[PDB]
Amino acid sequence: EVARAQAALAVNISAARGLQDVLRTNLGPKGTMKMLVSGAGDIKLTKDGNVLLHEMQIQHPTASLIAKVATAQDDITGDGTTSNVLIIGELLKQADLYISEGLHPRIITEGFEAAKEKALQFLEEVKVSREMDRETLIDVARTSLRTKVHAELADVLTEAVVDSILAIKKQDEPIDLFMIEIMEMKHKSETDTSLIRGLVLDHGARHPDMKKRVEDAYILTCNVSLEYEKTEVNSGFFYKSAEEREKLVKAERKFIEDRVKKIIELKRKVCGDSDKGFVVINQKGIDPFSLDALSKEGIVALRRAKRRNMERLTLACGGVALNSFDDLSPDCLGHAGLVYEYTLGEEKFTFIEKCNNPRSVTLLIKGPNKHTLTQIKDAVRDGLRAVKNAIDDGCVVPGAGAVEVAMAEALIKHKPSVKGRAQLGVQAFADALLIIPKVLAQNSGFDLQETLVKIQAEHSESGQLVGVDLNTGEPMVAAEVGVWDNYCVKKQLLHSCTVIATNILLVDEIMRAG
Amino acid sequence: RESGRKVQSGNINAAKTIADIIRTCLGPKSMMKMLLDPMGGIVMTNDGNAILREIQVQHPAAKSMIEISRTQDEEVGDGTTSVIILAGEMLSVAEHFLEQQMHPTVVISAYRKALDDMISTLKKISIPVDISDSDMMLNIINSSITTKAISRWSSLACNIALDAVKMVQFEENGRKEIDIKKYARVEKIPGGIIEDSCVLRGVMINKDVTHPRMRRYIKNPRIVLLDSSLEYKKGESQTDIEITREEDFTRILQMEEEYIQQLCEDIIQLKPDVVITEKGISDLAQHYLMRANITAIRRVRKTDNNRIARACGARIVSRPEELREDDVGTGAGLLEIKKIGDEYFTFITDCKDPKACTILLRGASKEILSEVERNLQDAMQVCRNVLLDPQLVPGGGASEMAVAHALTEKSKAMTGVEQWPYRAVAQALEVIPRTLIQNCGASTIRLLTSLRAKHTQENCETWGVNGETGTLVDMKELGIWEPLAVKLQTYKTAVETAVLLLRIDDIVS
Amino acid sequence: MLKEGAKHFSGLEEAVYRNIQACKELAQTTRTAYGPNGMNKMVINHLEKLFVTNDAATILRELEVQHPAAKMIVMASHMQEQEVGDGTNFVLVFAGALLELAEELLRIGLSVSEVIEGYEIACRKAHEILPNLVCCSAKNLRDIDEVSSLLRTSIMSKQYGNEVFLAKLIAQACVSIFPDSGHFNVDNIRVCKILGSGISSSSVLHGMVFKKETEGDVTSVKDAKIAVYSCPFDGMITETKGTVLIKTAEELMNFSKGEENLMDAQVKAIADTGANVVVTGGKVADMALHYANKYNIMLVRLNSKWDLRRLCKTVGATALPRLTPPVLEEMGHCDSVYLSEVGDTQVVVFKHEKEDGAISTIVLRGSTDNLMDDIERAVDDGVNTFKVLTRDKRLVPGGGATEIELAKQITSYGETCPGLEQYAIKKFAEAFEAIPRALAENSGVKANEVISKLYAVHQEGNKNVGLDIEAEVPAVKDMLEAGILDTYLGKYWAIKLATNAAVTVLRVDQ
Amino acid sequence: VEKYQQLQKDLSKSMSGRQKLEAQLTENNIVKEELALLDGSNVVFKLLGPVLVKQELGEARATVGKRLDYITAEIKRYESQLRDLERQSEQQRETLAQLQQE
Repeated sequence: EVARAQAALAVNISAARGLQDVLRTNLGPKGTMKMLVSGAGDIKLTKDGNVLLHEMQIQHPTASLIAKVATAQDDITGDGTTSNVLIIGELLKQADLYISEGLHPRIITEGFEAAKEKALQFLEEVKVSREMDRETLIDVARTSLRTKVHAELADVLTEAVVDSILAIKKQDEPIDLFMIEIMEMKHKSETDTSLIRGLVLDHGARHPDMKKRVEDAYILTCNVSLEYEKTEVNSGFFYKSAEEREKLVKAERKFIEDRVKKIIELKRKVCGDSDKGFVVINQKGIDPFSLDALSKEGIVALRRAKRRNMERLTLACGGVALNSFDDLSPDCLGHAGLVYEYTLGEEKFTFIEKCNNPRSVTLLIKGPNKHTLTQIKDAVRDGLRAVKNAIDDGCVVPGAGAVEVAMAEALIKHKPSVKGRAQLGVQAFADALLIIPKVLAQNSGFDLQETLVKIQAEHSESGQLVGVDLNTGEPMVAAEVGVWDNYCVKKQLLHSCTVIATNILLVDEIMRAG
Repeated sequence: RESGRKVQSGNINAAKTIADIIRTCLGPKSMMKMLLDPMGGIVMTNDGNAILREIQVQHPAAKSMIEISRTQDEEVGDGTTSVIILAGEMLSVAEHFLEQQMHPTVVISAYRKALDDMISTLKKISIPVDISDSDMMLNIINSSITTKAISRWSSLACNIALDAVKMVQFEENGRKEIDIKKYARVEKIPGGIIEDSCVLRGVMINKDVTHPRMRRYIKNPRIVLLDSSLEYKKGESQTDIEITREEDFTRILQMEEEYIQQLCEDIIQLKPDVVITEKGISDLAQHYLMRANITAIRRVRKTDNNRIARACGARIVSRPEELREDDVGTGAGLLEIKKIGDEYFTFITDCKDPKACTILLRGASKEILSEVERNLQDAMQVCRNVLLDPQLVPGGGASEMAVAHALTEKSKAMTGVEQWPYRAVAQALEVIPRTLIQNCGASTIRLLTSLRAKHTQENCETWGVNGETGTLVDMKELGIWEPLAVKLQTYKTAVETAVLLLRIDDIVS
Repeated sequence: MLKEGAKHFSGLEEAVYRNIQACKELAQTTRTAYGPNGMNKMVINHLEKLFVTNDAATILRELEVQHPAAKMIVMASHMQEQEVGDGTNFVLVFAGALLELAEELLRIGLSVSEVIEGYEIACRKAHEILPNLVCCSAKNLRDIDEVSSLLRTSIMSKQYGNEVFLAKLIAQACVSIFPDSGHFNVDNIRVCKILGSGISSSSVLHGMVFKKETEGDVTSVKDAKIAVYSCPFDGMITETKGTVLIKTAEELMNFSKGEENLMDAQVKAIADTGANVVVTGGKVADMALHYANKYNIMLVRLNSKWDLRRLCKTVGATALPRLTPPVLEEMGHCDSVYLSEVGDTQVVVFKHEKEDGAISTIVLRGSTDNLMDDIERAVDDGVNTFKVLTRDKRLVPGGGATEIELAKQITSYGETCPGLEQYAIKKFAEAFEAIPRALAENSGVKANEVISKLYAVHQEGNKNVGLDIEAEVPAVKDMLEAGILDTYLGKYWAIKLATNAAVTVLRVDQ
Repeated sequence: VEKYQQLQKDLSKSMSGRQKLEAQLTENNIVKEELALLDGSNVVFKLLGPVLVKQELGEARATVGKRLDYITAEIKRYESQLRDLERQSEQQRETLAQLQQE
């Protein structure tokens, strides 16, 4: 069968509320985390709109539809995902209210478009430039993490947040594709996020007394085997006949023993001095007497690293992907102003740091070693994704729904279309705006309206952006509050808001097909 | 087995319920359709065709609609979404009256008595467009390519379709086949950008060219099509026993060689350098072409050679034993194998045959290439439509309410039984107003009146409603245009189907 | 939810009600499980193997729940029993009654973030007076009576009766030799029980007890280097296949003949490797024995991993199956390697002892291991509370007697601070009486009887109860002045960890 | 594994001269010819044993008819051991393949 006429709509918009509902506080300092033992069945913990989407198994088609378009804006924002979900249903109801009143959804969709642009047009009006400084970096990083985690954990991380982004402005890079190298430490304590302007490896391998403190860092990061498979292989796995698998292994340890001697002069060519520290990093294992005799050379050596690490160390340390243990150039082999193999818990974590490139930069979170440790991780990365937008645009604006009322004050009063047919969609459009501040505040405190009129009146007074104080549920000017949206996010949202809320408003049917 | 008034009503239901949802998806203003699957597959489309695929049909009328849907899709690929909206109406209108007024037959003949009055009205409302003015084509094209809502780099490359298709317009059959699209053979270029995407003459040969097989750049020397019939003859015209032992290797493979060397000469005699030989090549046929240092390009496909037979526009050799430069390598010709982005691209150009031109498609990626080509595909189809009939017609209900009157005027005139089928068929024309009044979201019944009021004097000549403007409008003031080609086609198409399903009362296992 | 999609475990009832269910539902048995108790709670495995624990974990880790919060909060109880010791039952039992308060604040309709902070500032307000409620500390590990008291409340709040005798035993376990200066061996001293004798005969041995049977002539020296091997003699039966199975059927037979020469050369190599004790997780056999009698090495006939791993750990050894003559990467860490008969049973006794790095292996004895296993549970309470790593542990009165100290104040401080906040602060300090009530109702008397007296006695640190007759009527036992105290640390984590999850779990609508 | 190759020699064993037959089989048609082609013009001999046996047409006529039939007969003896050896080595293939992989 099929669902046509209104039925192609209701089920979609009816699904778009409880969806919108549960995460109504996933957001802002009022935001509340959710778990899943349900969707993927595991023990899971998450706060974000798009992120809690995918984790569930969502059999309602619309629930999967926003996840796509939200992910687009989710990428750069990392917050407002949960937000954009909320205004769309807030929009869908009014349009539904029109079709409930009765009306044509496409002329209603037609009613969004001027209003959207008018709001977009208003969005550059309301975008106020706070250029990039740690304050704007703080207040956006926290308001993102105040959204994503505790304002406590926000300001706990807001240091670590601005930590890496200082060197990405050294990169002059409006985005962070590195310094986003994050290490998650085994500890009891969540809150500890350690800035390392180099990388961290969990390695330093299997051997101590390698001079795990390396002041002159010369890094060979290699995939060469100082250790390797003992497993039976002929074609690469167990062969039908047994014996031909055997002839391979007797060249392994000999190859490894030889490369030890190759590192000797590779220590002597490069350094000749144990006082000049040399670092090997193997992507594979390393036999003990390798590291042991490599410890004899004044070399620390790290078996079994990762591709990012190799490259990040190739980057941060000015290091290498170089493949050999034979005598190589020290200038090739990268450098860090300091290197140490650090131990918290069981594993010895090499802190490599003051690296030639302060490019891939460790923010090292300690933690309970849980989904909680997984939880505290994902947010700060998005806390950046907030402030990168702040780094992106010059315009950083008061958050907590400060922009929303002024638009409804801007838009509706004079008809932005000067035309009711669109004003229909406009009146629908400018109601979507208000939910997030008024739903969070009323969740966090005093209501939508009696709070609205306070945010309204002060907007109606000033037109200045008075946001919400979510510490109460009452309005304040979100400039001073520090909760600060950028122009980017709010720019991006109407795009992700409208275009998805339109084409689905114009579904003329839905059918199980094949 | 399914039979009878059921299938009769079933001829209604299927084509009806098909056409029903789809008019909302018609028009530049269009109301999209959602799909879901028990598989979970979700589809948001204004595209009937794409819909017409993933949907299921448990009735062969619903199945044969897909057939006649692909008919217009075989033809163009647009208006298919439109054609279904016509007959689905018709059977849903005339039949239940007129089949309970008892006949398959009356409206059948009246379907023709419908088909002509359109053509009649078409000779008025459709007014000629010239291919000399690009915009005069391109405004239809700009309207046709914005149908799929990419005006960006499609439009400027639609000039290339406005050129390539128009410049592969050729082959008068004496009733003049020339109006056409297909002879335009798209180029695929990694790298470049639709900006620098521009026609070269004949057919630009991408397909078999990942690398030069034909020199590098050839200007005068003739690009030459050798077509089968290059296999040896060990006898005069015959073939005797082949190589077996010592001197047969000599004698026989020599017997093979002379006949081909004899075939070879006639190629070299017309001065080639590159020679493209499709299948049916001898290594004997190449090596004397190698003895003349004239590259013989072997075992390459037919359309590609027909592209090349359209690229220098030479023919394909029908008597490879007696060869002419008039046969292959005509004119001066050109052959140019160019790396643009990744791939070497053979350009066989300076075409004889009336020009010929193919769309150079250069995207940065193949995506930014493809987005253009898909809307380009509208132009090159509308180009051939402008080539077919170069009479631009006012869009919207301009043709609809026009023919409706003229049909009901033909009802007033003929005053027979088929007057009622007219008033049944003339009722089908109002779809576009209803479709557009839907897609604008206005009130039809006033605009129905107002368009009859537009016909009451203007005859709805250029005046339909355009839901995209939302109002009843001259389509000259909106510049909305289509060739009489595309109109009658789509018009006639479902009329045939309106006959078709109405013919069918019976299914038997 | 409302839709085809959204697989969700929480929200509405689930969030409001059903979370609080498994909150109070699991908080049920911990009401009986912390504070002086004998409470018999009979837990059998998927083996359906009879046991009774007075510590929540063996109940908790036993259980299975689809509630992640209830499945989470145990990790705080873990984090308790990880960082700390008895008081692990306290973790769960506290929050559950505290959590109901929030849902009744939701019966009031109070906002989450508003109830969230009320527990928290009050917690740091509880953590404010918590050091103010430090009464004594644990003066000397060297003082048995300091450690007995340390072990007393430990064992008590699991098992009240066996308390002091064990508390005198494992205090005289002289784990004091570990200064608690930042070194104490928890596992290297671990109990090895003796099935048989008495649980009063249960004592402490110093040096590693291994109840497993000595084989071979006992170690040629003491400090004997220790060959710890998974199967050095399993027999000469093949160790050699990737799946440890047959390749062709003729291999198992050759292991009978050259067994001698192997079990000669092998334990000869054990005599050659310097190990005068080779530890065989595989079977002892006569030829090994006979040759280990010629070579006078003590075979350790069969091994648990707990044997092996500890020997892999404490000796620095690596347990490996052997057929060929083996070698020592292992050697000893142990400076005295004994066969002693303790519990009257032959007991392999390894010994090396240091202020840091000693092995003092408590030898429990008793008629039933289902005794000592829960005894060890009750015993490990103090083994934990040994490790605080402040020797002077800033003891606050144990047994929840110093609760009402906080309870009165924070809730009086409750109205001090205002608003929807103040209730959660007031609610925060109302969850104290739970454990005493829970305990006093293990002795069968309500809180209000008891607690209004704890309200009447006001500022003591002294009064609390829950297994006794003084538990019943008077609401006066000294869970301070009678020798029951508890370190700031545990009592910190008692409040701290019971603070954490209760708030954090409140967020989830899924 | 030897199990793959084990019975294939015993197989091709019975196949070996069976193939040789099938040329003789073809030439048994030819000796039927060359017996029918010999009316006695030049002597006809079954060569059997290191002794040359003086022979006749009718002595070799049934014979070459018997030979051709018999030269079809060593076909079936292999056809016996054909599906003996190829089939059991078909089971053996998986037997010690995984065990040696194991």
